[PDB]
Amino acid sequence: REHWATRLGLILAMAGNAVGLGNFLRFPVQAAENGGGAFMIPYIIAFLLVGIPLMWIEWAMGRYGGAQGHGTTPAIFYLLWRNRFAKILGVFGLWIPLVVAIYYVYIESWTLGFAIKFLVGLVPEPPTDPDSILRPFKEFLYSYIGVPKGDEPILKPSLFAYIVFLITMFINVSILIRGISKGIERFAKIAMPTLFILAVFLVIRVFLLETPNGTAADGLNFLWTPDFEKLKDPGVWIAAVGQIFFTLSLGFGAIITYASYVRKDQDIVLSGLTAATLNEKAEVILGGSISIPAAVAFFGVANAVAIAKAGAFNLGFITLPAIFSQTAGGTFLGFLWFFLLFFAGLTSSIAIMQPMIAFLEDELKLSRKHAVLWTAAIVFFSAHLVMFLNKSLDEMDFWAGTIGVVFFGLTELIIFFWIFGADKAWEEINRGGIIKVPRIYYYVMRYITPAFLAVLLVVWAREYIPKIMEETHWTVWITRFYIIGLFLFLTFLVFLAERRRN
Ligand SMILES: C[N+](C)(C)CCOP(=O)(O)O
Ligand code: MET
Ligand code: NA
Ligand code: NA
Repeated sequence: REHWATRLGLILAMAGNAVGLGNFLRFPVQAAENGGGAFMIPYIIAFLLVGIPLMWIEWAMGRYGGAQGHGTTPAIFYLLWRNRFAKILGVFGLWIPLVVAIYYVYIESWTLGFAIKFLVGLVPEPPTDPDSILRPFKEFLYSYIGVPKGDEPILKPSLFAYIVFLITMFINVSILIRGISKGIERFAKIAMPTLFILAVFLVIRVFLLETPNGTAADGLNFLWTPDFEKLKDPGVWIAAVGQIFFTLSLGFGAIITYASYVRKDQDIVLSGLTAATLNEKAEVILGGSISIPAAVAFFGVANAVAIAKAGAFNLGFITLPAIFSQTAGGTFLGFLWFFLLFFAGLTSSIAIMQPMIAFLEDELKLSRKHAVLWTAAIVFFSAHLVMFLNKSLDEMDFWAGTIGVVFFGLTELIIFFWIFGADKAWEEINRGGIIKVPRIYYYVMRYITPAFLAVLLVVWAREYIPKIMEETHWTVWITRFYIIGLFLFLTFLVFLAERRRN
């Protein structure tokens, strides 16, 4: 089996996995919609009772399976529990990262295209009216991704966006095709430091933004000022948990696959804790100090929150660059922003394609080159659905990146810490650890976490089940049909692997 060359490289690779578009895009939006500081408490708790324990659990399962030559859940679930249904459940550790990869890499290509155009200096040019400043950039983004005027099921992506998507796929492939230590690690050791530098620079520059309508400091206060009136709102807790899952790459099967390349005897405790901590730092300190403080700086708090609620991409791809355009050297600043976004996205995308690649390599005994090329082919092909079909992206992000990751987290936790046994699991987690997990967490993993997640899933199901059946748009039914197809495909591949074993 292939392994990480150094501990540093491992740390930065896992951190690259975690730290991504979820930090600089999803987080600011989630925190803004949820009332700033009010969102932070549930966010921190969710980080302690969910993110950390699941992170460790996934590192442990990953290394455990990796020792036996298995980097994916279909096999690992079977090692931990002997059943066919364990494999069928394991299929999600493929389906999820694939589905997410499909749209995620596309958004990444967006950030790349914007990076290029902002570098070369082709951007809308604003003239004191907010709408006259934002409109040009809204039109810019819409032209880029081909957004329809009314609500029209069909998207018309510009040739440039398509070509940039191809390029992005090529970059992902060129990194992935060189393997774990040479391709992923070597890139992480660069991209990560570059990312931190750019993020710090942007944070400072933004902090320097002050106008008659507000300041960045106001945004920081808004984000860090506690509000206890929202603690009774379940939605805030649900959003916090979702954000924790997404940002830490939990339930994506990615952490597990990365961990399967850690040597059996190496410590996953301190490495895991370090990766998670790095992610949280990149999220709350960096991600939260850029977009929101700038939006609040120019348009004030109320308007910043309104913009945040307007959409996820509205803040990152429209508002922020429109704000930058009003400052000296704002175009270059925008460029730095989108470049940061790009590296952050790439480091994650490689991570989510790696599970499929690893299933092909381990189970179907394919060479790395072939596995990577086929994974790339599948992702690229399926991506046309997200590119040309309006609302498809949201649907995939929902079923995979939202519900699926939680369901899968609960599933893996239940299999590892219950069926496989709690004591054996604990011993497996602490084994070889440079430091040991606090005893209390044993009771957190076995009782608190699974109960919390189960409750969450119950609420979610209760709310969504009625809504699902009545939905007007055909694009979402097409997307559902297709991703179900992907699930059948993956299940079939698992079947073939199983047969090959015999
Ligand atoms: C999960 N199941 C009970 C339907 C099938 C189990 O089959 P097997 O893994 O015991 O052979
Ligand atoms: C594409 S890997 C899962 C999401 C990633 N952790 C992020 O926040 O961007
Ligand atoms: Na990343
Ligand atoms: Na993250």
